[PDB]
Amino acid sequence: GYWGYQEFLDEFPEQRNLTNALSEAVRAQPVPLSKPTQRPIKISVVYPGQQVSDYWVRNIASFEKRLYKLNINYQLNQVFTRPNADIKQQSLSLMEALKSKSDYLIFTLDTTRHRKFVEHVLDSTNTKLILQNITTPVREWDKHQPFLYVGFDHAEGSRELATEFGKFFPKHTYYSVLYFSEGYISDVRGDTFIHQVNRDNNFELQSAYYTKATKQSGYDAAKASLAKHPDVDFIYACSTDVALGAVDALAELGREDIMINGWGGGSAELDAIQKGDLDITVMRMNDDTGIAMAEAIKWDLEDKPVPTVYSGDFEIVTKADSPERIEALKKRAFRYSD
Ligand SMILES: C[C@]12OC[C@H](O)[C@@]1(O)O[B-](O)(O)O2
Ligand SMILES: [Ca+2]
Repeated sequence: GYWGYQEFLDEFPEQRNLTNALSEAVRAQPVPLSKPTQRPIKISVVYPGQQVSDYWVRNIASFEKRLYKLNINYQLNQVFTRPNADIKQQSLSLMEALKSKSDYLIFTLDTTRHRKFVEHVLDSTNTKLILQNITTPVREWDKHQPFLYVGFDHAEGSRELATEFGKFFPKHTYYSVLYFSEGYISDVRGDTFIHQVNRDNNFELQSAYYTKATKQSGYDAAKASLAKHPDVDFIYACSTDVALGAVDALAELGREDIMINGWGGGSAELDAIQKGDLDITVMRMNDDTGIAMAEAIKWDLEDKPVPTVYSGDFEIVTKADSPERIEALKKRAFRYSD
């Protein structure tokens, strides 16, 4: 149903050129809008940003700062909901975004819920769509893909974590998984990890629980999983809030021996890493996606071609890392968001 990130870029060489060009623009110093818009642009954001994870909040912060440094006049309406919830608000806010004739509508997709909405925008409106936290183009939309898919590739991050656990434990190691809520994130972060680990190290999956994408749910799921399968050496978590909940569970059960990962490397995760509560995590160079979105909008306003997809990079972080390594990474990742 989805194109792999590299698979997409290899299939369409011109897309790889565009993506590489955006990547270079993101790292290079700000080159302000060459053509001033006579109307400030209207931007609407609908993000499942109400979480312990600071990804969404930092994304808007870095995004707005880059828009500022690029001299782009804009009006931004923001709506933050909780993941796996607030279905009504999400629906009402998305419709309101189109009603207000926004120039750019930014949101995410984890379920099939808003696909028809996307199709409507693409076929009958002038509103451009930016889909955050997804870097795998939807095949059914090959004839007309959204303006931009942006994020930190889930498959890559999960492969990096899988490689690490593969080196930390011997063949046939017992483990359990804590998924996100049912959907895309669980599929691309969870099943990717399970597949590689089982295929390359013959690890033995003991259980895999779907969650409600919250810390409380991660805690509840970890306890349930360990009650039925205490003989595991590690637990792979598919998201920040869930992993932090699992941490609390391990502490309560006195099972600090069990390794647990974070997924994303935001401030709460890094604090847990330095505390030793989280053993490892794949840290994304966070602000790069917010910056990429501002650059993409800039190119659009300059009538330049914009890549269909853009994925930022990751850095593996462990509790054994020195404070200098952590500080150096924060300097890179939160250069704009602070
Ligand atoms: C961005 C994000 O994807 C799922 C969820 O929304 C999240 O915030 O949790 B995460 O930090 O693990 O990454
Ligand atoms: Ca269509």
